[PDB]
Amino acid sequence: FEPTLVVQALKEAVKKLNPQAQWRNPVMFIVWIGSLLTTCISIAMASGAMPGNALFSAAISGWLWITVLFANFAEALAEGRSKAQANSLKGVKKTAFARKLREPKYGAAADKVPADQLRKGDIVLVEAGDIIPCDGEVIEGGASVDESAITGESAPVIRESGGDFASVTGGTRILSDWLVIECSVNPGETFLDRMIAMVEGAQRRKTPNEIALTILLIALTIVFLLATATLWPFSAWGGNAVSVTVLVALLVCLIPTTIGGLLSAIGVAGMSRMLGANVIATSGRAVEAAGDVDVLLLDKTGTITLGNRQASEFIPAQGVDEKTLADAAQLASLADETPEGRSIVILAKQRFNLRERDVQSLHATFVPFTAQSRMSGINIDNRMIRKGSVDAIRRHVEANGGHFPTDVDQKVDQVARQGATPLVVVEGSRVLGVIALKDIVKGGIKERFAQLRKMGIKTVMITGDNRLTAAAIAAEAGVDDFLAEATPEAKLALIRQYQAEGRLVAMTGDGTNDAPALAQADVAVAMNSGTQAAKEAGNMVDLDSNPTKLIEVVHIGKQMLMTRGSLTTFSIANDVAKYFAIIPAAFAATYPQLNALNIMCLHSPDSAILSAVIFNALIIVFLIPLALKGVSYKPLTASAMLRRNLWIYGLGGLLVPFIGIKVIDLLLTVCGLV
Amino acid sequence: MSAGVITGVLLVFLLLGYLVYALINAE
Amino acid sequence: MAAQGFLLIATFLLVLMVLARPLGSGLARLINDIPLPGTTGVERVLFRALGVSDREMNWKQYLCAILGLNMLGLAVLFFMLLGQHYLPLNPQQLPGLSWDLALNTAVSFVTNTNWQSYSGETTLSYFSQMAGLTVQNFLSAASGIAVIFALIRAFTRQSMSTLGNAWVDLLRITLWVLVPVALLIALFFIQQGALQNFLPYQAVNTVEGAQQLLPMGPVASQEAIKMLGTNGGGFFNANSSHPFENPTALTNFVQMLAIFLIPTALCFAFGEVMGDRRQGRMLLWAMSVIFVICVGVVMWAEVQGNPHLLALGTDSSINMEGKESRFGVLVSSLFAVVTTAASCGAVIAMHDSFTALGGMVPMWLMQIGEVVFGGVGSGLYGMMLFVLLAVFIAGLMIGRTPEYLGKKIDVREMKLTALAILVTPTLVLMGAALAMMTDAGRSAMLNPGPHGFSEVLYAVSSAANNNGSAFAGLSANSPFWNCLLAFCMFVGRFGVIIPVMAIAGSLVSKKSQAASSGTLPTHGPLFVGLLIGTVLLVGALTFIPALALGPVAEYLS
Amino acid sequence: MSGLRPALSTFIFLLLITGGVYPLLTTVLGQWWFPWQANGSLIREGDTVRGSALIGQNFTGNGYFHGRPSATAEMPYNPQASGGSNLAVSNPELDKLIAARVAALRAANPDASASVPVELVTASASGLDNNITPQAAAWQIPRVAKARNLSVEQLTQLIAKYSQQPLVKYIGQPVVNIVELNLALDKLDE
Ligand SMILES: CCCCCCCCCCCCCCCCCC(=O)OC[C@H](COP(=O)([O-])OCC(O)COP(=O)([O-])OC[C@@H](COC(=O)CCCCCCCCCCCCCCCCC)OC(=O)CCCCCCCCCCCCCCCCC)OC(=O)CCCCCCCCCCCCCCCCC
Ligand SMILES: CCCCCCCCCCCCCCCCCC(=O)OC[C@H](COP(=O)([O-])OCC(O)COP(=O)([O-])OC[C@@H](COC(=O)CCCCCCCCCCCCCCCCC)OC(=O)CCCCCCCCCCCCCCCCC)OC(=O)CCCCCCCCCCCCCCCCC
Ligand SMILES: Nc1ncnc2c1ncn2[C@@H]1O[C@H](COP(=O)(O)OP(=O)(O)OP(=O)(O)O)[C@@H](O)[C@H]1O
Ligand SMILES: [K+]
Ligand SMILES: [K+]
Ligand SMILES: [K+]
Ligand SMILES: [K+]
Ligand SMILES: [K+]
Ligand SMILES: [K+]
Ligand SMILES: [K+]
Repeated sequence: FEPTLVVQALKEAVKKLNPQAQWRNPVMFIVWIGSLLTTCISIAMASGAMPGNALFSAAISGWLWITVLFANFAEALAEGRSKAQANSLKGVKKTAFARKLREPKYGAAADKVPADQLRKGDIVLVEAGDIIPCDGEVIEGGASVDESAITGESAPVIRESGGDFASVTGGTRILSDWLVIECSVNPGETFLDRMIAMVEGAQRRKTPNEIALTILLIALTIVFLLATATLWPFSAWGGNAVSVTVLVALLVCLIPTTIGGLLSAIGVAGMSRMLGANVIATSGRAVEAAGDVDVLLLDKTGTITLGNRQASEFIPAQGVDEKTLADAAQLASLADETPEGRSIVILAKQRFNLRERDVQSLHATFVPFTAQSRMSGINIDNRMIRKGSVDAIRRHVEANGGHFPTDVDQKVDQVARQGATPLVVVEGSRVLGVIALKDIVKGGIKERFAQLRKMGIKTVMITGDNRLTAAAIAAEAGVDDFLAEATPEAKLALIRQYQAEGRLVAMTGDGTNDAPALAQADVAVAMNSGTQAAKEAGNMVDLDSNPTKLIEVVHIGKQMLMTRGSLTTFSIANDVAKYFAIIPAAFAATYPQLNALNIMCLHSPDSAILSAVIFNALIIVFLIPLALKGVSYKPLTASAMLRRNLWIYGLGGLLVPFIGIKVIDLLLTVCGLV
Repeated sequence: MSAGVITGVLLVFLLLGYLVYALINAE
Repeated sequence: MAAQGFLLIATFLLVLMVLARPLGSGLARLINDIPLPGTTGVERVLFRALGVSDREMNWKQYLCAILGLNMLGLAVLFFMLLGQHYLPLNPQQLPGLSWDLALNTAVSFVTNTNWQSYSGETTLSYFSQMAGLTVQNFLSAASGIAVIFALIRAFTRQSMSTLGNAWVDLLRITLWVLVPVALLIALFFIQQGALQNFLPYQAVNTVEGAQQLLPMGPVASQEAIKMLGTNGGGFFNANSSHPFENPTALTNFVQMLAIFLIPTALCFAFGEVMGDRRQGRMLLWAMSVIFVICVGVVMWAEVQGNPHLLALGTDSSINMEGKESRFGVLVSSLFAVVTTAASCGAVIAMHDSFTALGGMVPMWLMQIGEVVFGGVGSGLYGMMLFVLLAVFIAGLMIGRTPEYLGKKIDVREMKLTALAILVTPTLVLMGAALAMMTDAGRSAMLNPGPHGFSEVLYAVSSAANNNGSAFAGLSANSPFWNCLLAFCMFVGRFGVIIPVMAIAGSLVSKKSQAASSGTLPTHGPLFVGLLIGTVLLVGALTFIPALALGPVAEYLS
Repeated sequence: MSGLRPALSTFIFLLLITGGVYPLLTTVLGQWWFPWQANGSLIREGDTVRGSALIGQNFTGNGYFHGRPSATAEMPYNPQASGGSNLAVSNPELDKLIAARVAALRAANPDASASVPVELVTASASGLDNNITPQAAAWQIPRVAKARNLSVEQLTQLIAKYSQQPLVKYIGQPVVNIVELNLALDKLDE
C-alpha cells in the first residue's frame, strides 16, 4: 500500500522535482505558475499592497503548492515503484561474471576474465551452484536449472540440448551438473538489461493515447484559463473587481489537475503492473496496443490444453494383426522423447508387451521431430518405419510405389468425428492403419473465452493438424476460428491478411521459426524458453514460461485506458461542484444577489474558496490507490462497460465533490480557522 | 488599463501562447 | 398555454422531419456525386461552358477554393457597398457607406453571420440589397454546405486523397437546393403579403394626418434565402419583426421550417450516405432533445414574464414587450430558440426585451458552438467535432482505441478537433474582454447593470459563433465595435472551416473497419445521452462564470 | 493562372444568376400573380394612399382604436426606423414608460376595467404593429362607443368582421387590423 521506506525518500525526490521539471506537463506548469504568482502576490500583499487579509492569500498559495507536491508525489511514487521492482529483479547478475572456456566443445583452464565485452561466439561452461554470466542457449548436455532469483516459483526446470527447451538466462545459479552456454549477445543490451537501463535511465516516451489525452487537457486548460482571466474585466465594471488570488484559486480548481497530475503515474504504474505479472515489455505503446486487439492467435497444444494424449485404438481394416501394428509402433518408438508419443507407446506396451525390445538403439538411428520437419523416421535393419503426420506420409509415399485406399480416409473421418489427433503411421507402401490420440481439453478456458468474445476478441488458433479434427476441437472448445496445417509463412500470411483489414494481431511464438511473426506482429509475447533470436525480435517477452497470460495482459492494458478515461471524466465532472462552490463565493461583493447559487449553504466566501482548493488538493492524495492499482475491472461488453463507467466515474464525479467541499467547509468552521 | 492590467494581459497572453505551443507540439 | 406550446413544438418537429426526409435523400444524392434525375445534360453543358469540369481535388485545394471564392466575394461586396452611390437602382439616393460599417457588413454577410449594426431601409440601396446581399447569402450557405459535403465525403470515402470538386459542389448546391426552394418560399411570401417590388418609397397620407414614408424593395428574394441558408440579414432594422417580411403566423411557421430544413436534411443525408440511418437518427435525437429542453425553458420564462406588470397594473404578466402581437409569447420564444440555436439570427421579437432567464438560453445556445441544427453545414461539422470528442471519451472509458464509423481517430485529428473547439470560446471571451474594458465598448449601452454586459456578451457571441442575432440595444455602429466584430466573425468562420477541412484530409487517408462484438455502437439512447452531456459540459464549463455575471445575476437581482 | 479561371467563372455565374435571374424571376412572377400584395398592400382612397394594410399608424384620437405603442425613432410608428424598444425587463426606464402608458390608458378609458391589456402598454417588436388582440379590442370598446355614439353590438360585429384567425389557434394569435378597422369606422360615419 504505502511503503514508508520509499515514501521517506521519494518525498525528498518530489521536493527536488519542483523547479523547471513541471514544464513538460502543461497543466502542472500552469498550476506551478499560478502558485508562484499567488505566493509573490501574498508576499507583497503582507508588506506593501493596498488590499488586506494576506493570510487568506498565503493559505491559498500554500494549498496550491501542496496540490503540485501531491501530483508530483503520485508521479514519483509510481515511478519509484517501477524502479523498486527493477532493482528487486536486477540482482540476477551482480558480481563475478568470470566464467569462460578455451575449447568450444569441452575446454579447461577456467580463470577470471571480464565477460562484459564478449561478442557472440564464446561458449561458457557453468558448474554446480554458479551464476550464469550471460543469456544464450545450451549446445551440449542439459540440466535442471533453477530460475528462482528471476521468476516467482523456486522450482528447478530441466533443460535439453537440441530440443525446444534450450534457453538459459543469467539468473539463479544452476543446482545441477555441467552445462555449456553459447553467448547470444554482449551483456548490457539484452532485453532484461535494456529494460533495467531504461527504467533507471527513465524515459517518458509519451504514447499516442497519452498525447491525445494531453491535448484534450490542454484544450480544457485553455478554455478555463480564458474563462478565468476574462472574469476580471467582466467584474471590474460591475462593481469591485475580484482579487487575483481568488481567480488563481478558481483556475486551479477548474483545470483537470487530477488526471493532469495522475497521467504519468497511471502510465508507469500500468507498466509496473506489467512487470508484476511476470511480463517484461519494451514500450507502453505496445502495452496499450495489446489492449483492443481483434484476433488472438494461440495454438491447440499448451495454451488450450497440453493434452497428454492417452488412447490406444485398433482398426477393423485390411491390416492383419493389431499385435503386429503395435509391434511396428514399438519398433518405431525405442527412444521416443516426446511426452505424448512415449505415453501412447507405453499404453501400447501395457496393451501388449513385446519381448526382446530392450532399447535396441545400437543398429538403429534416430531422426529428431520438429515443427518444420514433422518427421521421426527410424531405420531398424533395412526398413523405414514411419512416424510422420498425414501430409508428410502422403508426400513421401506419393513418390515411390505408394497408394491410398479410401478405407484410411473413412478411418480418419471417424477419428475426426470422435475428436482426436489422427496418426496414420505405416511401414512402407503397405498401409498399417490409423492410431487415434485423444487429448483432454480440460481447464477453465471456455468461461474466459466466452467473457472475452463479448470484448471484440477473435480467438483463432493454429492447431497444426488437419482441417477436420481442428474444426471439431475448436467447436467443442468454443473459439471463433481456427487454422490448420501450421507453417511459419502461412502464419505470416494470416497475420498480414488480418492487419490489412485494420485489425490488430496478438500472438505467441517460442522458436526461431516464429521470429518473422514476432517481428511483423502488432503485439506478441515470447516465453523464457524461447531463444534470443525471438526474444530480441519481439515487442514483449514473458518472464514465466506460460503463454496463457496474454489475456490478463490485455486486461491490464484495458485497465490503463479505462483508468485514464475514468479519471478524465471525474476531473471534468468535478467542475460543476467547483462552480457551485466558488462562483457564488467569488462574487460576494460585486453581485450580492449571487449567494442564492450557494446550494450547499457554506459559511463564508473565503472559507468556500479555501475548502474548494483543499478538496482539489486532496482528491489526488485520495486517488493515489486507484491510480496505482487500476479501475474495478469486469468482463462486460462495450455498452455495459461505458454505462457502468458513466455511472461510477461520472456520478461520483458529480456527487462526492459536493460532499467533499461540504465536509471540508464544516471542518474549517468547526476548527474556527476562518 | 494601468500597469497591473498590462502585466495581467501580458501574463495571460504568455500562458495562452505556451499552451497553444504545447497543444501544437505535444510530442 | 403549456398544451398549446407542446402542440406547437410537436407539429413543428413533425412537419420538419416530413419535409426534411426527401430533401435528405436529395442532399445524399449530391453528396454521393450522383446528379439529380433529368438534370445531368444541362449540368454537363454548364460545366463544359464554365470550365469547372471534373478535377477531384484534395482537402488543401478544396480549402483554397472555398477561401478564394469567399475572399473574392468579400472584395466584391465591400467595394459594392463602399461605392453604392454610383451604382444604379437607388431611388432614395442613399449615400455610400463608411469604411468601418461597410467592412463589418461585408464580413458579416460573407461569414454567414449577417450581423447588422445599421438600419437597412435608410442605409442600403435597392441594388445592394437585391444583388450583393442576396448573392452573398447564397454563397455563404453554399460554402457551408460544401464544407459539410467534404466532411461527409471524407467519412464515406476509404483510403483516398481526393474530396470531390468544390466548384461542382457549390454550383450543384446553389442551383438544385437553394434557388428553387427559395423561389417556392418567396412566392409563398408574396401569397401572404411580402414585398417584391422595385417601386420608390411611398408617401402615406395618414388617417389622422401624420405623414409617413413607406420603405419598399426586394424583400422576399432576400427573405427566402435568409431563412433557407439561415443567414439572418433582414431587409429592415427589424430582422423578421417587420410586417413586410413576416406578415402572418403561417409565414412565421414556414420561416422556422426553412431555418431547420437544411441542417435536418443534411443530418438525414449523412445518415443515408454512411449506409446506416441510426447515426443520423442519433444526431437528430440529440439535437431535438436539447432543442425541446431549450424551447420549453424559454417558453416558461416568457410566460412568467415581467413580474412588475401586475404591480403597475396589467391584465397579465407575460413579457409581450418587444414582441409582435401577430405571434404569441410562445411563438416568439420558439422563434428565438430556433434562430439562435440554428445560427440564423433573424428575430420576430427583440431578444433584449426578453426576460433574464429567457435570454439566458440564447446566449448559451450560441456559446456552445451552434450545434443544435446550426447554420447549414457549420452546425453539422461542429456537432461532428463534438461527436469526435464524445467517441474519444467513450473509447477511453471503455478501453478501446477511439474510432467512429470504422475510421480510427488519431492524434492529428484530436489536435485539429481541439483547435476547432478552442477557436470560438477564445474569440467570444477575448472580444468581450476587449469590449468590456474600453470606453467605446462600454459606451454602446442601453440597459444598465448586468444586462448591459449581457448585451455585450450576446453581441460578441453572435459575432464569434456566426449567428448575427442582436439585442439591438447595443450601438454597434462605432468603428471599434465594427472592427472587433468583423475580426470575430472572420476568425469564427475561417479558423473553424480550415481545421474541419484538415480533419477531412486526415479522414480520407484512413480506412474504415467493420462492426465487431466489442465495438461500441455510436447510436442509441446511451450515446445520445453521452453526446448531449459532452455538449452541455463543454458549453457550460466555459460560460457559467460569464452567464453568472450576466443573465444569472440579472435574474437573481 | 493557378486555377483562377474556374473560381472567377463560378463566382461570376453565381453572381449573375442569384442577383439577376432569381430576384428578377421572383419579381415578375409576384407582380404578375399578386401585385396588390407585392406592391405593399396599400389602401387607397382612389388617388390618396391611406396607408398599408400591414404597417399600422399612430392613432391618438378618442374615436379611433389605439394600437400598441411604438418606439420607432423621431416619431411613433415611423416606418423609416422600424426598431422596437430594447429596454430590459429590469429597467427603471421601461418601468416608468409602462407606468405612464398605464396611467394614460386608464385616463383615456374610464368605463373599461382597471387592468389594461398587455399589448396596449407594451411596445411592439418593430414599432410597426397593425394588429392587436380581440381582448384588447373588447377592452377598448367603451371609449370608442362613447366617442362615436355607436352600439356595442355594431362595434363587436365590425371587429369580428375585421379580425383574422390563423390556420390553427397555437401558431399565432387572433389579430385585429386597426387601420382597416378605423377606416371602416370612418366609412360607417360617412
Ligand atoms: C423533454 C425532454 C426532451 C424530449 C425531446 C424529444 C425529441 C422530439 C423529436 C424526436 C426526434 C427524432 C429524431 C429522428 C428523426 C425521425 C425521422 C424518422 O426516421 O422517423 C422514424 C423514426 C423511427 O423509425 P425507424 O424504424 O427507426 O426508422 C426507419 C426508417 O428510416 C424511417 O421509417 P419511416 O419511413 O416509417 O419513417 C416515418 C415516415 C412517416 O411518413 C411521413 O409522415 C412522411 C411521408 C408522408 C407525407 C405526408 C404526411 C403528412 C404528415 C404526417 C402525419 C399524418 C397526418 C396527420 C395530420 C397532422 C399533420 C399535418 O417518414 C418520416 O421519417 C417522417 C417523420 C415523421 C415521424 C417522426 C417525427 C418526429 C417528431 C414527432 C413529434 C415531435 C415531438 C416534440 C415534442 C417533445 C416534447 C416531449 O422515428 C423516431 O425516431 C421517433 C420519433 C418520434 C418521437 C417520439 C418521442 C418524442 C417525445 C414524446 C412526445 C410526443 C410525440 C408526439 C406528439 C404529438 C402530439 C400529441
Ligand atoms: C451521468 C451519470 C449517470 C450516467 C449513467 C447512465 C447511463 C445508463 C443508464 C441505465 C443503465 C443501467 C442498465 C439498465 C439497462 C438499460 C436501460 C435502458 O434502457 O437505458 C437506456 C440507456 C442505456 O442503455 P443502452 O446501453 O443504450 O442499452 C439499452 C437500450 O434499450 C438499447 O438501445 P437501442 O439502441 O436498442 O434502442 C432501444 C430503444 C428503447 O430502449 C430504451 O431506451 C428504453 C425505453 C425508452 C422509451 C421506449 C422507446 C420509445 C422511443 C422514443 C424514445 C423516447 C425518448 C423521448 C424523450 C427523451 C428524454 C430525454 O431506445 C430508444 O429510446 C429509441 C430511440 C433511440 C434514441 C433515443 C434517445 C432519447 C434520449 C435519451 C438520452 C438523452 C438524455 C439527455 C440528458 C443526458 C445527460 C446530460 O440509458 C440512457 O438513456 C442514457 C442516458 C444518459 C447517458 C450518459 C450521460 C452522460 C453525461 C455526462 C457526459 C460525460 C462528461 C463529459 C465528458 C466530455 C467533455 C469534455
Ligand atoms: N514424435 C512425433 N513424430 C512425428 N510426428 C509427430 C510427433 N509428435 C507429434 N507429431 C505430429 O505432428 C503434428 C504436430 O502437431 P502438434 O499440435 O503436436 O504441433 P507442435 O509441433 O507440437 O506445435 P503447435 O501445437 O504449437 O503447432 C501432429 O500431426 C502430430 O500428430
Ligand atoms: K474542449
Ligand atoms: K447567421
Ligand atoms: K441576424
Ligand atoms: K463549434
Ligand atoms: K465551444
Ligand atoms: K453559421
Ligand atoms: K462556427
